[PDB]
Order: sequence, then structure tokens, then C-alpha cells
Amino acid sequence: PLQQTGQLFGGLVRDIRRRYPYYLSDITDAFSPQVLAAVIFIYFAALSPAITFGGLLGEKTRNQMGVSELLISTAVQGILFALLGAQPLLVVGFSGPLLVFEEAFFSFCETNGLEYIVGRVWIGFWLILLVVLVVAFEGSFLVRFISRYTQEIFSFLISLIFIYETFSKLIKIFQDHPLQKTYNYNVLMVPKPQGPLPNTALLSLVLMAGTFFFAMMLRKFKNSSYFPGKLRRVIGDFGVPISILIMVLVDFFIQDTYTQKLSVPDGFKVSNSSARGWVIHPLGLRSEFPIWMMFASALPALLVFILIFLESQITTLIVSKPERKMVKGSGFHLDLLLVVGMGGVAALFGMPWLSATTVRSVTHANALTVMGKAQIQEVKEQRISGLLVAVLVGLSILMEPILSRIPLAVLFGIFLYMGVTSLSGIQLFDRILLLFKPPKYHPDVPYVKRVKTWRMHLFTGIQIICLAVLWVVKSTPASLALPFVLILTVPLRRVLLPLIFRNVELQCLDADDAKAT
Amino acid sequence: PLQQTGQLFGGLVRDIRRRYPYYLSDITDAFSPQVLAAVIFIYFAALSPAITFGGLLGEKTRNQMGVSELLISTAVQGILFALLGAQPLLVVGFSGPLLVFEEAFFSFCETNGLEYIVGRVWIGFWLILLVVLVVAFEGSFLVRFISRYTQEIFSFLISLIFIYETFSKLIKIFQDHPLQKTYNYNVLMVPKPQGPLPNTALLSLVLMAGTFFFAMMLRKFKNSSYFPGKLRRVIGDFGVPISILIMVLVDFFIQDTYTQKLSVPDGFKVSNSSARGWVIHPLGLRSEFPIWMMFASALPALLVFILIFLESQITTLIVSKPERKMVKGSGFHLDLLLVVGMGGVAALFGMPWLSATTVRSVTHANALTVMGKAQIQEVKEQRISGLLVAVLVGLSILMEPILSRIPLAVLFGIFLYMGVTSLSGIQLFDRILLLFKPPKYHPDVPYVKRVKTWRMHLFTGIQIICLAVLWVVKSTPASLALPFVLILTVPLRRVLLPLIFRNVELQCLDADDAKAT
Amino acid sequence: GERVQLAHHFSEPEITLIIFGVMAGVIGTILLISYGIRRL
Amino acid sequence: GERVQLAHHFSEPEITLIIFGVMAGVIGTILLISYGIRRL
Ligand SMILES: *[C@@H]1O[C@H](CO[C@@H]2O[C@@H](C)[C@@H](O)[C@@H](O)[C@@H]2O)[C@@H](O[C@@H]2O[C@H](CO)[C@@H](O[C@@H]3O[C@H](CO)[C@@H](O[C@H]4O[C@H](CO)[C@@H](O)[C@H](O)[C@@H]4O)[C@H](O[C@H]4O[C@H](CO)[C@@H](O)[C@H](O)[C@@H]4O)[C@@H]3O)[C@H](O)[C@H]2NC(C)=O)[C@H](O)[C@H]1NC(C)=O
Ligand SMILES: *[C@@H]1O[C@H](CO[C@@H]2O[C@@H](C)[C@@H](O)[C@@H](O)[C@@H]2O)[C@@H](O[C@@H]2O[C@H](CO)[C@@H](O[C@@H]3O[C@H](CO)[C@@H](O[C@H]4O[C@H](CO)[C@@H](O)[C@H](O)[C@@H]4O)[C@H](O[C@H]4O[C@H](CO)[C@@H](O)[C@H](O)[C@@H]4O)[C@@H]3O)[C@H](O)[C@H]2NC(C)=O)[C@H](O)[C@H]1NC(C)=O
Ligand SMILES: CCCCCCCC(=O)OC[C@H](COP(=O)(O)O[C@@H]1[C@H](O)[C@H](O)[C@@H](OP(=O)(O)O)[C@H](OP(=O)(O)O)[C@H]1O)OC(=O)CCCCCCC
Ligand SMILES: CCCCCCCC(=O)OC[C@H](COP(=O)(O)O[C@@H]1[C@H](O)[C@H](O)[C@@H](OP(=O)(O)O)[C@H](OP(=O)(O)O)[C@H]1O)OC(=O)CCCCCCC
Ligand SMILES: CCCCCCCCCCCC(=O)OC[C@H](COP(=O)(O)OCC[N+](C)(C)C)OC(=O)CCCCCCCCCCC
Ligand SMILES: CCCCCCCCCCCC(=O)OC[C@H](COP(=O)(O)OCC[N+](C)(C)C)OC(=O)CCCCCCCCCCC
Ligand SMILES: CC(C)CCC[C@@H](C)[C@H]1CC[C@H]2[C@@H]3CC=C4C[C@@H](O)CC[C@]4(C)[C@H]3CC[C@]12C
Ligand SMILES: CC(C)CCC[C@@H](C)[C@H]1CC[C@H]2[C@@H]3CC=C4C[C@@H](O)CC[C@]4(C)[C@H]3CC[C@]12C
Ligand SMILES: CC(C)CCC[C@@H](C)[C@H]1CC[C@H]2[C@@H]3CC=C4C[C@@H](O)CC[C@]4(C)[C@H]3CC[C@]12C
Ligand SMILES: CC(C)CCC[C@@H](C)[C@H]1CC[C@H]2[C@@H]3CC=C4C[C@@H](O)CC[C@]4(C)[C@H]3CC[C@]12C
Repeated sequence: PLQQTGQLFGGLVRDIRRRYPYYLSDITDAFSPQVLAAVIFIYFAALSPAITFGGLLGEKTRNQMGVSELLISTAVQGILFALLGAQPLLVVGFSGPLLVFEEAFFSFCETNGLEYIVGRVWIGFWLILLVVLVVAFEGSFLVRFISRYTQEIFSFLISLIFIYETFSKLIKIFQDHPLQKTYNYNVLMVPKPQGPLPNTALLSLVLMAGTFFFAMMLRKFKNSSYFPGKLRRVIGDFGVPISILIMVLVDFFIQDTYTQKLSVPDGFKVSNSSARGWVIHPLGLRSEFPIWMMFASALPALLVFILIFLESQITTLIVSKPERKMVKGSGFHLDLLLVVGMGGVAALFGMPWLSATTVRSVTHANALTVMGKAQIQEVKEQRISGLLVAVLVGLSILMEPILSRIPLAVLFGIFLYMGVTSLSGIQLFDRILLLFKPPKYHPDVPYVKRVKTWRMHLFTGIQIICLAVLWVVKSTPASLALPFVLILTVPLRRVLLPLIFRNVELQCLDADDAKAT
Repeated sequence: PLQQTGQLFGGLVRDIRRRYPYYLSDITDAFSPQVLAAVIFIYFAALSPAITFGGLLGEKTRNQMGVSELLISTAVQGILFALLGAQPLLVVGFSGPLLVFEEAFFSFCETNGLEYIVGRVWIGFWLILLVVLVVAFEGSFLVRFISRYTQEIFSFLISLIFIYETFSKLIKIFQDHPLQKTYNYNVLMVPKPQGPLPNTALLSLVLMAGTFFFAMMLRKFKNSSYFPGKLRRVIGDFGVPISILIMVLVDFFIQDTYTQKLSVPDGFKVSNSSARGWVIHPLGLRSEFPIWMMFASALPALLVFILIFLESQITTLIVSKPERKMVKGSGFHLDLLLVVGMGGVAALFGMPWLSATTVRSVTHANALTVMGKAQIQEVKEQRISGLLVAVLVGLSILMEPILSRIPLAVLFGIFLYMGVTSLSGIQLFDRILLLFKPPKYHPDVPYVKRVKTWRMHLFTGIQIICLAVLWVVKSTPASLALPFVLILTVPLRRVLLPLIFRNVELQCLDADDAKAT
Repeated sequence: GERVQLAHHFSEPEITLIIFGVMAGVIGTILLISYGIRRL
Repeated sequence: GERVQLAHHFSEPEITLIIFGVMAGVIGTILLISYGIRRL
């Protein structure tokens, strides 16, 4: 799929030829209880970031883009991608880098007296042009130069960031409601608690820990010799939903203590009816949009394109690894065209452009993974689960009576579960564990049996330095430069590592399919 | 050791001959870090019941016997038993049945206008006579008729009761400090919190869960391939102490929230200086002690003797099982003589008589168990750990500045750890788990491979009915009848089970050493 | 739109259609240039 | 002891010694009886 035909739009055409013949199976393969459990799990995995990022976006953009816009964009783009994409297991949504870019662009527009939403429209117009050219010339074939080295550095960094943010949210809860001898028992509740409340921080900690514990136990149970096999697998398949239900009921039957709940917008309305409508005029809403910015919008478009392209294509690489038993193929050209083009169109309606998100997509693929008797046996590859998730996100505004009873701390436990389980297939994480194991215990794998232990540890340590550098860049104002710093690992693997590692060592340590050279 | 010589005091003499030759090794075998870790662990395992039961005793006896008396009795009897007993891994202390008997005897003495402490003196005098006669005629040899059937029913029941009480204490904390919207921020603290406090119940839950989690993780780590082997084993050996220290520090650095702490008596003084001194006059303190009660004290002495005898001798059977790799022998006659005689003497000083306690002793033996490469390899059989535990209990009144900083909830986590780990070697618990497993997964053991699955489950179910009956008897006023109901399992195994099970089935299901008949 | 919106000569459909037509023109230009190159 | 205690003819050591002597007598009686039995 990463080959270059030399024919215009060839990679795109091949993508359609490869996957669309399976379209009927992409529907009938969804008829299973594992697929419904995955739907319920990924629904929360996708809804919570949408609500949280939409709130942050509204706060940081004066509600020019907010929760409702992000919810509708997620729903519509997810529906379209599930129906038309070549890899329907990707989950399309908002991400932290996109939030950072929206912040930076809003600040720039404020400095220069620009309408931020109109500037976004012009970025979107440039995005559509860029993706059409990249897809026309098969630019997606360059993804073949992103080896397991870069894939795993990126995946491990994203997983660690996910876990770190999950824990930071709990720390914030403790910061808002510290442990004190005395509280103001009469504290204003609306819009949010205006002062510290008793039991809230500890109860949130308990709910998070309990959800995580129940999820991890249910996952252990699905593997185990207990109960009849078919019952154990269905209960194990519905592990995250069962844990969520248990902890939600626990919180429900505790009436007196306050816990923060999920909050969706009142209806399907723009976040700021005073600022903009549903359709944004490219020439301006209140003031005429300057002509120079119509051309200068290409550069922010380049940066947005790079962010989306790298996140989405590395995610596609990870979820489509041969060891994951995906036997339907993915379309790098088609998926990029869909994601970026839908984002460019979404800009016209004041809505976020999106990217295929690594943790959500890996969680979705793992929830559809059926395990052999240890060894992955197959994946329920189909379009229904993603489509249903997108529809549920779209309908979330109507199911407020249900969502208002779900504490965020329960979802914190689920987020921790996602973050820990996303590390499984990463050879970098496996090798990091080997740093704390005596050599005799290192498993029988080619990078153990064909590479000296200290050489393998040196290889891991160089990768760890890359993670440290990337995490440092993430924690600075120049965090939008992260894709370029990540790109620098490709020259590192191809130019510098062979200077210190023999060829056979690199075939063992950076293997496209975990082969012994 | 359970043979009958026919010679007066023969079993006692054999016990001394068997174990006292190892006396030097019973000192030098203590030179190891595993033995110090066991000391620290069993110190809390023994101190907390002493404090809690002593408080209950003082409340229920008007402080005629209280915390200080129980602490000193535990210390002195433990020191003597460790120096002189044939099984120094037994832990001698107070138990729930003994508390129940003290309640009943105090009530009886109140009804008839008797001095309770003097009546205890006369019970003790009768106890000394009874044990001398039983030991003189080798009565301890009857313990040979208590097979794994009864041993495991008793052990499982005691473990379940231990876990149940541990959880009931946490429930009580929640009952005293419920989750409420508002609290009286000015609440009297001395002697104890006089009203609900915020964060206390949830923080106690968190401390218990955290201690339990850290202990269980450290136990998993000692087994694991991580770290150098010698470091992993020492860290694993000090698992309970490390968990206690971590959670104690966590609670320490939370200044504002209240947690109940360990409280020892101010000094080495009687609990009620107005009621009695250190020595109790057998003829009466205030009123002349009636003559008829001097004779009638034999019957309560019989009941106390039965309680202590059964608890202590079944505990000795359990800790001395051949599969536990004890290669030094135990003395059933000597240990009974010591425990009961020291109890009878302790009565003269207004102090509790004690029994070798099952959960504490099994915990102590397990902490001294060294694991092969899965398979138990040996046990650090020695007198130093028990002696040091007894000394620390005796010195607890002087180390209040340390004990006052230890929350009870941390010890609740440790108690849960003890309760769960005490179930390991019990075949009844293993078979209960098999009720929830498909037959193909049942392990290759004789009671699986030589008994039909449904027959094995019928055998387990009959045992479960015995546990239900015993637990029901425990929860009624006639809970002092528990030893007799337990004795009824010996006829059940020897008279009724052979009517429904073939001989080979019983050799497989009730094996003295887990043999295939 | 929302509130008071400055009136343009081109409406939103008209201006977006014009922008998409210019984009199509540019794309076709670059594609035809690519077709011409690599052949001479 | 503690507070005001009834005065007895026998002190605590004396009475406990007497009780232990009676106990020793009874134990010796039963032991000698057992020695006599099982032999005739
Ligand atoms: C929905 O959006 C409302 C306004 O949207 C407006 O129109 C859309 C199409 C976009 O172009 C938006 O960028 C635009 O604001 C929100 O009402 C606004 O609320 C904020 C919060 O108070 C205020 O907006 C503006 O903030 C500027 C800060 O960057 C401020 O500049 C002033 O700042 C310095 C110090 O920071 C002052 O010392 C200076 O005086 C400087 O002017 C703006 O100041 C003036 O802006 C306009 C210019 O025409 C004046 O008419 C205002 O009276 C104001 O004096 C201004 O404060 C305003 O309160 C308000 N702005 C407008 C234009 O209504 C609304 O909050 C939002 N809804 C939600 C839920 O977020
Ligand atoms: C230390 O011990 C003190 C007393 O110890 C006494 O001497 C030792 C050697 C033992 O023999 C003890 O059994 C003995 O009590 C404690 O002081 C006592 O506190 C309790 C709690 O208030 C009270 O003790 C007695 O409780 C009886 C209840 O069973 C009560 O009987 C009365 O009960 C009914 C209703 O329940 C009433 O309606 C009747 O009137 C009935 O009499 C006792 O009543 C009388 O007892 C003596 C008899 O001589 C009188 O002199 C008393 O004045 C009282 O009226 C009695 O209340 C007493 O307060 C008190 N008793 C004594 C004798 O001092 C002390 O609390 C304890 N310390 C700690 C820390 O626990
Ligand atoms: C909830 C069940 C209702 C209980 C009511 C009581 C009635 C009841 O439910 O049990 C009868 C029935 C016996 O059937 P059976 O043992 O043959 O069933 C096997 C079991 O399902 C295993 O899971 C299998 O392998 P795997 O796991 O797929 O890999 C195996 O398949 P395979 O070897 O051919 O490939 C199955 O044959 O159930 C049980 O499985 C025993 C465990 C019951 C444990 C008791 C339930 C805790
Ligand atoms: C804090 C410790 C300081 C580490 C200093 C950092 C430097 C450092 O310590 O590594 C070199 C040294 C190598 O020693 P080495 O591998 O030969 O040591 C083996 C190790 O102790 C295993 O535990 C052994 O089996 P087991 O467990 O007894 O059954 C084996 O015994 P056996 O086969 O002969 O029977 C031992 O030989 O350490 C390690 O052990 C490797 C794991 C280091 C992991 C370090 C992660 C902390
Ligand atoms: C899966 C389970 C996850 C396990 C991890 C638990 C992390 C919990 C974070 C607690 C620290 C925190 O949040 O600290 C932050 C807070 C407050 O800080 P401040 O300096 O007052 O803030 C300054 C700014 N103000 C003024 C706005 C607040 O601390 C506290 O009030 C201390 C109480 C901590 C309770 C410890 C909980 C139990 C931890 C151990 C459980 C095993
Ligand atoms: C290893 C970790 C152990 C896990 C087990 C946790 C058990 C905790 C016991 C809670 C119930 C209780 O204690 O309930 C008892 C109390 C009060 O009851 P009441 O009717 O007001 O009493 C009547 C008498 N009064 C008036 C004197 C009080 O309930 C509550 O205030 C409800 C709050 C419960 C919080 C739930 C904690 C989280 C549980 C799930 C964690 C996975
Ligand atoms: C750095 C931290 C995280 C890990 C500490 C342990 C690492 C560095 C240790 C564990 C086992 C060690 C190896 C054990 C034995 C030898 C053989 C010797 O001829 C070359 C070095 C080599 C191969 C060691 C290199 C260092 C090593 C890999
Ligand atoms: C009672 C609850 C706790 C457990 C439920 C499962 C138990 C009762 C089930 C699991 C497997 C079952 C066995 C499976 C197959 C057979 C073979 C048949 O020829 C006799 C009964 C027998 C041997 C069954 C008896 C009941 C059984 C032991
Ligand atoms: C890649 C995307 C942005 C399309 C190409 C950008 C440039 C070449 C094109 C796209 C549409 C064009 C605009 C369309 C409409 C008008 C109205 C006219 O009265 C002034 C020029 C102006 C404002 C044009 C300027 C140039 C323009 C911005
Ligand atoms: C098994 C133990 C209790 C010893 C045997 C009990 C009986 C036989 C003995 C033990 C010591 C005896 C008591 C010792 C002292 C005296 C004082 C005397 O002026 C009256 C009788 C009296 C009070 C005795 C009665 C009988 C007695 C209670």
C-alpha cells in the first residue's frame, strides 16, 4: 500500500480497490457482542475528550468554537469516515496539538485584528488544496520510511502523555477540594462549586481507582479458567462497560457528596450566537477579511496539515501492524484525503478539523481484537462500531439525562485503563522493562538472542533520550514543533544508528514484523 | 508425636527430647533479614488484637481486666513460650472466643454477686489441674483423629471470620463518619471524635486499600524476574513493613484530616486501680469468696480448657503439616502444658489466659517460609522471632510516640493481607475455586484425577454446609459451643462420609499429606 | 449569520463556489504541468 | 492490693501455697491410683 505507482491518484485508487470489495463483510462482521462492547467503550473514550477539549476551546476562543461545534464535527466526520474510509478502526477526533494550534492562531488573529473563524475558513481552503496535491502525487508513500523506531517512540510518548494528563486531572480535583479540617458548609454550587467541598477529592480518587481496578480484573477474568468459556469471554468483552456501570451506581447511591459529572450543551446551537452563525463568510462577518491573509493562510495550513498527517498516518501504521492480524488492509491515501478534506470543509462551518487519534484508535482496535489460546487470533474489522460511536457522539446532546449521572472520575479510571493497555505491543516498552530484569530472564526474542544485552540496552537508552527530548519540547511554548522533532528520528535511525550498530543488530532491534533478520 | 507411649508424662518427655537438641539452631537460624521482617510484621499482627481486645475487655468488665493486663500477659507468656515451647512459631494471644467467655463469666458473676477477678483465679487453679492430668495421661494423642477435613474447616472459618471483622471495622468507621453535605466544623475531639468528621471515612478506606495493594504487589515482586535476585527477595521479605511505612507516611503528611491511631496505656499499671491490684487474693478482695464457687469453677475451667486446647492444637496441626517443610518437629504435649499452665498462673495476677492463635501463627509461619524455584523449600524455624515479638508487645507501652502515628486503617490493609494469604495451602479453598472452573482446567492432583468431578464437588459441598452451620453458631449467643460443633466434624468424616464415598475417594479427598491413596 | 453581518457582493455559496473554482483551476494547472514534465 | 481489701487469715502467698499443695496431693492421688490400676 506504501508503494508508488507513478500514476496520478494511483495510491488513492488502489486503496479503494483494496478495501471496498470487503464492504459487505465490513457490515456483517459487526454481528457480535464484542463489537457492541467496543462501541460502548469507545463511545466514552471519544465523548470525554470531545467535551473537555470543546470546553477548553470555548474558554480560549471566546466561544467562537466550543463544545457543540466539536461534538457535531466529531459526529459527522466520524460517520463519513466510517462509511467511506479504508481503515474504519481509526477514531477521528480532536487532540491536544490541535488545541494548541487553535490557541496560537486565535492569539495571532487577536494581535492583528482578524476574525479568527474566517481565518480558519481560509486555512481550511488551503488544507483542501494541499491534500489533493499530496494524494494526487502519492505523497503518502513516504510513510514507508517511518519504521518501528519512530512509530514506537511516538506511540510510547502519546501513551505516557495520556496517563500523565489523566493523573493531572485527579491532582486538579484535589487542588480544588483539598483536605481541610473545616469547610464552608454553605458554598455556591452554580455554575460549579465556588469553594472547597468535603469528601469530593477522596471520593473522586476512590471512584477512579475502583473503575480501574474493576476493568483490570475483568480483563484478567476473560483470559482465566473461570466460568464457561463463552460466558467468561462476553463478561470479559463487556469489562469496561461493566466497570463503568458499577462505579456509576456506587456514585449514584452516594447522594450527599458532590462529584463532577459530564456536561453536554443544552442543544444543537453555536457556542456564541453573537459571534457567528453556522456558515462563516470567507470575506468576513463584521469586518472585511484582509486579502493578504487569504494568501498567508497557506503557512498555518501547512503546519496543520503536517500535524494531522503525522498523527493520522503513524496511527494507521500502528493499528495496521502485521502482528495485529489485520487481514483487510488500510488505505493511507484515502484516509488522509478524507480526514484532511473533511477538516477543510468543516472550517467553512466554524467547526474543528480533526485527526485520527492514536490512543483512541489503538483502544478501538484492541477492543475488537479476539485472542487465541496469548496470541492474537483476528480482529473484528468492520465499519459498524466506528459509525455507531460517531452517531452516539452526535446524539450526546440529547442524552443529557444519562450523561449527567456519570462522574468524570469513573472515566478517569477508564482513561488509565486505556493508557496502560495501549503499551502492550510496543517493543520499546518491552525493552524498557528488560532494563530492570537480569539477562537470564530476558525472553527468547531475536533482539535478545542475537544482540548482546548491553547493546540492546544502549539501543533502548538512545530511544529513551528521544522520548526525553520530545517530552521537553511538549512542555514548552514551541510544542507545535513536535512533528518535526519526531521526524528527526527517521534520520537518526537511518544515518546515525548504523554507525554504532551492525546491520543484523538493527534488523533485530527495528523489525517491521519482529523477525530475526 | 501423636503416638501414645503408655508411660506417664511420656508425650511430654518425648516432646522435650525431640526439639530441645535443636536449641542452638533455634537461635542461629534467626540470623537472616527474612526473620527481622517477620518480626516487624508479626509485631503489628500481635499488637493490634491485643489493644483492640483489651479495650473491649475493659469496656465489658468495668476495667477489671483491660489493655495493660492483656499486653503484659501477652508479652510474658510469649517470652516464656518462645524460650521453652516445642513449636516456637505459634503466636500466643487473646482471641474472640476468649473475649466471649470473659463476657459470659463476668455476667454470671454480676448476677450472683461474685468478684469476677477472684472467680477467674479459681478457674485458673482448675485449669492447671486439668492440663497436668491431660498431659500426664498423654491426652494430646487424641489430636491424631483431627484430619485435614476438620483442620481445613476450622482454618477456613477462622480466615473468613478474620476478613469479615476487618471489613466490619471499616464499615464502622463509615458509620461513625458518614458522607454528608455539611459537618459541625467545631467537634469535640477528646476522648474520641464526638461527631462525624469530613474525609475520615474515605481516607481510612484509601489507606486500607493502599496498604493492601502495596503488600500484594511487593509479594508478587518477590516471586518476579525483576531486580537482582537477592535484592528482590529482601524487598519482597520486607513487603508488609514497607507497605506499612509508605501508608503511614502518606497519612502523616496529611495533617488536617483525622484518622484513628493506635493508643496504648499510659504506663504499666492495672486498668482499674480501684478494683484490684497486681495480685488477686483467692479468698476475696472486698467480700469473702464463696466456697461453693471454689468447686463450681471446675466447669468454666473445663470450657476454657476445651477452647484453648482445640484452638491451639489445631493451629499446631496446621502449621506443622508435612507439606510445609517443617523439619524440627512440634510438641503437642509440651505446648499445651505451657499455654494452659501459664494461663492458669496468669489468672492469679488478674491477667488473661491465652491460646495459640490460628491466623497469627499461620502468618508467622508463612513469613518464615523460604520459597523454592512455587514449591516451599524450607522454613526459618527458630525461637528468636517469637521472643522478639513478645518483647515488643511488652515494650509497646513505652513506644507510644511511634505507635500514636500509625493509623488503624493501615493495619486494616495488613489484616486483609493476612486473611487472604492464610487461605493458600487449604485444599478446601482450592476445591471451592474449582466449583467455578470447567473440569478441563482442574489441576493434576489426586482428588481431581482419581475422583469424579461431581463427587469432588459433593464432598466440597458437604464441607461448605459445615462452614455455614459453624458460622451460624458463631453469630448466636451460644457461640461458646463452637468447639463442640467443630468436634462433630470428626464423626462426620469417620462415620457418615464413608457411607457415601468409597475408601479411595476419601484417601484422595482427605489426605494427611496430599497423597494419591 | 448571527447578529449584524457586513454585506458582501458575493454570498456565501457564491464566494465558496468561486474559491473552489479557482482551486480547481490551480489543481488542474499543476496536474497538466506534471503531465507535460516527465515526458519531454 | 488496691483500695481497702478484706483481711484474711491466710495471705496471698500462704493461700496460694496451700491451694497448690492440695492440687499436688490430688494429682499424686490420681497418679498413684492409675499406677495401681492397669496392674492387677
Ligand atoms: C461571544 O462573543 C462576544 C464578542 O464577540 C465579538 O465578535 C466575534 C464575531 C469575534 O470577532 C469576537 O472576537 C468579538 O469579541 C463576547 O463579548 C465580549 O466579551 C469579552 C469579555 O469581556 C470582551 O471582548 C473584548 O475583549 C478584548 C480583550 O482582548 C477587549 O480589548 C480591550 O482590552 C484591553 C485590556 O485587555 C482594554 O484596556 C482595551 O480597552 C481594549 O479595548 C475588547 O474591548 C472593546 O472591544 C469592542 C471593540 O469594538 C468594544 O465595543 C467593547 O465595548 C470593548 O470595550 C472587548 O472587551 C467584551 O466584553 C465583549 N466584546 C464584544 C465586542 O462584545 C462574549 O463574551 C462571547 N460569549 C461567550 C459566552 O463567551
Ligand atoms: C473501676 O471499678 C469501680 C468499681 O469497682 C468495684 O469494685 C471491684 C473490686 C469490682 O467488684 C467491681 O465489680 C465493683 O463495681 C467502678 O465504679 C463503678 O462504676 C460503675 C458505673 O457507674 C458503677 O458500678 C455499679 O454498677 C451496678 C450495675 O450493675 C450498679 O447496680 C445498680 O444498677 C441498677 C440499675 O442498673 C440500679 O438501679 C441499682 O441501684 C443497682 O444498685 C451499682 O450500684 C451501686 O453499687 C454499689 C454497691 O455497694 C454502691 O455503693 C454504689 O453507690 C451504686 O449505687 C454500681 O453503680 C458505680 O458507679 C461504681 N461502683 C462502685 C462500687 O464504685 C469504676 O467505674 C471502674 N473504673 C473504670 C475506669 O471503669
Ligand atoms: C454460569 C454457568 C451456570 C452454572 C450452572 C451449572 C451448569 C453449568 O453451567 O456447568 C455445566 C457446563 C459443563 O460444560 P463444559 O465443561 O463441557 O464446558 C466447557 C467450558 O465452557 C470451557 O470454557 C471450554 O473451553 P474454553 O473455555 O472455551 O476454552 C470447553 O470447550 P472445549 O474444550 O470443547 O473447547 C467447554 O466444553 O458448564 C461448564 O463449562 C463447567 C463450568 C461451570 C462452572 C460453574 C459456573 C461458575
Ligand atoms: C538497585 C540495584 C543496583 C543495580 C546496579 C546496576 C548494575 C547491575 O546490577 O547489573 C549487573 C548485575 C548482573 O548480575 P547477574 O545478572 O549475574 O545476577 C543474577 C541475578 O541476581 C538473578 O536474580 C539470578 O537468579 P535469581 O534471581 O537469584 O533466581 C542470578 O543467579 P543464578 O542464575 O546464578 O542462580 C544472578 O547471577 O545485576 C543483575 O543481576 C542484572 C539485573 C540488574 C537489574 C538492575 C535493576 C535495578
Ligand atoms: C489508581 C489510583 C491512583 C493513585 C494515585 C493517587 C494520587 C492522589 C493525589 C493526592 C495528592 C494531591 O492531589 O495533592 C494536591 C493536594 C493539595 O495541594 P496544595 O499544596 O494544598 O495545593 C495548593 C493549591 N490549592 C491551595 C488551590 C489547593 O494535596 C492535598 O490536599 C493532600 C492530600 C492528599 C491525599 C493523598 C491521597 C492518597 C494517595 C495514596 C493512595 C495510594
Ligand atoms: C480493599 C478496599 C475495600 C473495598 C470495599 C469498600 C467498602 C466501603 C464501605 C462503604 C459503605 C459503608 O461503609 O456504608 C456505611 C455508611 C453509613 O451507613 P448509614 O445507613 O448512614 O448508617 C446508619 C448509622 N449511622 C447514622 C450512625 C451512620 O454508608 C455511607 O455513608 C455511604 C458511603 C459509602 C461510600 C462507598 C465507598 C466506595 C465503595 C467502593 C470501592 C471500590
Ligand atoms: C541502567 C539501568 C537502568 C540498568 C542497570 C543494569 C544494566 C545496565 C546491566 C544489567 C546486566 C548488565 C550486563 C551483565 C554482564 C555483562 C558482560 C560484560 O562482559 C559486558 C557488560 C555486560 C553485558 C553488562 C552490561 C550492563 C548490564 C546490561
Ligand atoms: C453448584 C455450582 C456452585 C457449580 C456449578 C457447576 C457444577 C455443579 C458442574 C460443572 C461441571 C459439571 C459436570 C459436567 C459433566 C458431568 C458428566 C455427567 O455424566 C455427570 C455429571 C457431571 C460430572 C457434571 C456435574 C455438575 C458439574 C460438576
Ligand atoms: C488555495 C485557496 C486559498 C484558493 C486560492 C487562493 C487565491 C489565488 C484566490 C482564491 C479566491 C480568490 C478571491 C475570490 C474573490 C475575490 C473578490 C474580488 O473582488 C477581489 C479578489 C478576491 C478576494 C479573490 C482574491 C484571490 C483569491 C483569494
Ligand atoms: C483444683 C483446685 C481448685 C484445688 C482443689 C479444690 C479444693 C479441693 C480445695 C483447694 C484449696 C481448698 C481451700 C483452702 C483453704 C481453706 C480455708 C479454710 O479455713 C476453709 C476451707 C478452704 C477455703 C479450702 C476449701 C477446699 C479447697 C478450695
